[PDB]
Amino acid sequence: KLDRIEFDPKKGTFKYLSTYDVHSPSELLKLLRSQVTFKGISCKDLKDGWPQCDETINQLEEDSKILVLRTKKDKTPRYVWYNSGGNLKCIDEEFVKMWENVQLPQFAELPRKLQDLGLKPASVDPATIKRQITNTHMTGILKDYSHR
Amino acid sequence: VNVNLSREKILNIFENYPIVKKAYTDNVPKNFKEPEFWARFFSSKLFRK
Amino acid sequence: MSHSGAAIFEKVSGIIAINEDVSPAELTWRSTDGDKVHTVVLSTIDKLQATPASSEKMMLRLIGKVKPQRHMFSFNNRTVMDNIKMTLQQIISRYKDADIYEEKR
Amino acid sequence: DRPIDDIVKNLLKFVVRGFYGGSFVLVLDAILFHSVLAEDDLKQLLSINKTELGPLIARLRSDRLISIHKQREYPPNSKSVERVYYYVKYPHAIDAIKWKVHQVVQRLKDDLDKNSEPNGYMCPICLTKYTQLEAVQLLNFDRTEFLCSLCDEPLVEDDSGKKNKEKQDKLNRLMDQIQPIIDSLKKIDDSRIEENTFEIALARLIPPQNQSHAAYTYNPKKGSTMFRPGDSAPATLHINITTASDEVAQRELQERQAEEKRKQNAVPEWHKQSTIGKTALGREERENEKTLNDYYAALAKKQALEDEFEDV
Ligand SMILES: [Zn+2]
Repeated sequence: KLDRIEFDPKKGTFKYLSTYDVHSPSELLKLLRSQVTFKGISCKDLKDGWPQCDETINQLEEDSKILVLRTKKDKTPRYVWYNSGGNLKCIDEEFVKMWENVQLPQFAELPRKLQDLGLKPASVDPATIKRQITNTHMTGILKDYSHR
Repeated sequence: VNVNLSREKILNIFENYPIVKKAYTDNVPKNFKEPEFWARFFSSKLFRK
Repeated sequence: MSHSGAAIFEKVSGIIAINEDVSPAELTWRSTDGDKVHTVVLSTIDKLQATPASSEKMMLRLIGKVKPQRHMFSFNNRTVMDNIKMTLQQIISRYKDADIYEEKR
Repeated sequence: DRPIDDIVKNLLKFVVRGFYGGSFVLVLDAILFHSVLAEDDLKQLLSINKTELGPLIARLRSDRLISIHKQREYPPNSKSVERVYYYVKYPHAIDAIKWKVHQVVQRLKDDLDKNSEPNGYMCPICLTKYTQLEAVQLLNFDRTEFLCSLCDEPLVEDDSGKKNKEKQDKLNRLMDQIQPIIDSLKKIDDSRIEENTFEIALARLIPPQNQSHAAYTYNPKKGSTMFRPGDSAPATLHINITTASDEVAQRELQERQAEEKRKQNAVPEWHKQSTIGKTALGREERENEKTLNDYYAALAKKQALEDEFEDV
């Protein structure tokens, strides 16, 4: 009667049904794609019913095929998501630091600064937005046809 | 807004246009009824073209 | 962006879609997790009730022709609600025309 | 929708995946997959604690890749609480990305230009840097070695003399690596993007959860003159088929209309006849057909919930 057990009438056998029936990187990749929401699939449940998951997940991470959330105590895969973007690692650490160093100016002044440098600004200053009698025996017969 | 149609006009449309007949014979009656087809046809861009 | 959108059915958030390819056109609503699915055949709908634009509430209800069946839906954005309403207006109007012709003949 | 929206999304996806860590991709991707997303829903989508979510949201907000919107909510069953929603304002993110890309490229170019200038000098003791002009006036009487002011000690030549090529390599790599961003921006400039708003973003909403507590609705307070910073941004056709019986019926209706039409101009009876002599005013074939059909048949055989609502 339980749902986590599968019956085999051919031999009359009970099998340990798993939440997700994935035993190959191809199956996992399509399962993540089929998700209608961004709720990652738990790796705790993924490991059950599948001998190795860390090895396969690590290879996909190197290939940039999926996004993996890893613990902080030690590198261990947790809830994963399908990678809809490009290569996960494409920027050298020396340039990430430079990006961190750069500080954006005040937003109200940023569009003006870009125009000074010749770059078209895709924004506007918020300050520029502007908010934007006789015969009373006919009590109600007379309809107001004032204009035509 | 109402538009009046007659069988003689219906035959004329098929004779003067084979595309309309092509989409009529293979659809009416299989999926829905004739009156919806003509209302569907008029609202479509095919009638405008 | 004129046949799909977010809607709340029976206090359950989900996606509401209009399927016109399959005749007759039917209104299908599915929960985000897929646990609950509701399908309504538009041919059975008699009237389309919608809340006034002057009220903060944004419900849209379809009533089926005969204890008549009643289906109520709630939306999030007025533009989405209006877009669905305009499309649904065309479907209900045509099916009403077919019913008049069918009974008339 | 529009092709440009995908281009903007792709630009954001590349920027977050390259210039930010791992958890940043998860947060922004979730807010890109869905429209305005409640903070509570975002936590459970990624299953990351509030403390861990803080650094990610804060940094993304600082770079203006994500916008915030706080509105008062009044649950029918609980006391009112302020809710926070996160979405993406494409003009803001594109504006921020464009400036940062220029700054990083400009900084390397300026740094590359700086490295081409003479090295300079420094004092090992006080660690005070001296330019060539400044070091010339501090040399000793014997004019053999430069002398420090604070320390009165010989100076040491500065480094960076061999980096003339290293910085050139650094600039070469970044331009090649950052190619997709410029290409995406070039297409973005060609088109025109419409600024996003909390209400506008809700049109594309994909509910995160089944029974999310946060109400994904924008009910602005009636006729409110208050303005907050950065919270403002720039028929049926019926057809009737007329048959022969209906055609004559329409003719009868048209004939009736014509008969009534003349009446409004018809002269009255008083007007017609001079009324002086009148009083004052005031105070069987079927059988024949069957035998024919039988006879012709023989010939062929021979020859052969109460709320206000309106009806839409
Ligand atoms: Zn010194």
